[PDB]
Amino acid sequence: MGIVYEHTIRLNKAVRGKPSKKAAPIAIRAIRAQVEKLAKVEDVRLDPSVNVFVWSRGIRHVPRRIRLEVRLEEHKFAYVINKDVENFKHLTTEKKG
RNA sequence: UACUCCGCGCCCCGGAGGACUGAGGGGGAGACGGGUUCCGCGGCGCCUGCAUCUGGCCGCGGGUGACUCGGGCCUAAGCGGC
Ligand SMILES: [Mg+2]
Ligand SMILES: [Mg+2]
Ligand SMILES: [Mg+2]
Ligand SMILES: [Mg+2]
Ligand SMILES: [Mg+2]
Ligand SMILES: [Mg+2]
Ligand code: NA
Repeated sequence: MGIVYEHTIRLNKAVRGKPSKKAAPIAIRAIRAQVEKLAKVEDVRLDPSVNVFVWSRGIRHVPRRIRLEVRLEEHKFAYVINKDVENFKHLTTEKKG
């Protein structure tokens, strides 16, 4: 039926309080949990594009913000895609389909 | 110093990303010692102080070619015989 979400996650907020030597894997787990909360599902599959974006600065200094693209797919699962944006000014959740 | 995503599973394999050993090497080869640990196929009963679909583990088959490389010859420090 084509239900697609658009959302941004603050990655620097999700690694507050954790050692910097494990920033990127912690960010991956935070992305998965937040997506499960947003899509009301339990099976989240991340595209390697978001993985590349998350690791683009090494293991310590993750990018500050990321804009995601969630498309829902009695066996429902969410597929997440990275969307590249020029700026995050005045960007909020959009619900399409 | 260290893993992550997807196929597929933190540990096997593949692709993509991120790192490390840093030419007195966690590289490439020999002497001594070990003695089949080497290779292919199959497997997880034991072991692989977590797991295992992995393995120097278990089963079945294979594998080392010299006129020119080394030993066999010479003699050293020595040893033996007379
Ligand atoms: Mg270095
Ligand atoms: Mg050799
Ligand atoms: Mg072998
Ligand atoms: Mg054996
Ligand atoms: Mg010769
Ligand atoms: Mg000869
Ligand atoms: Na690689």
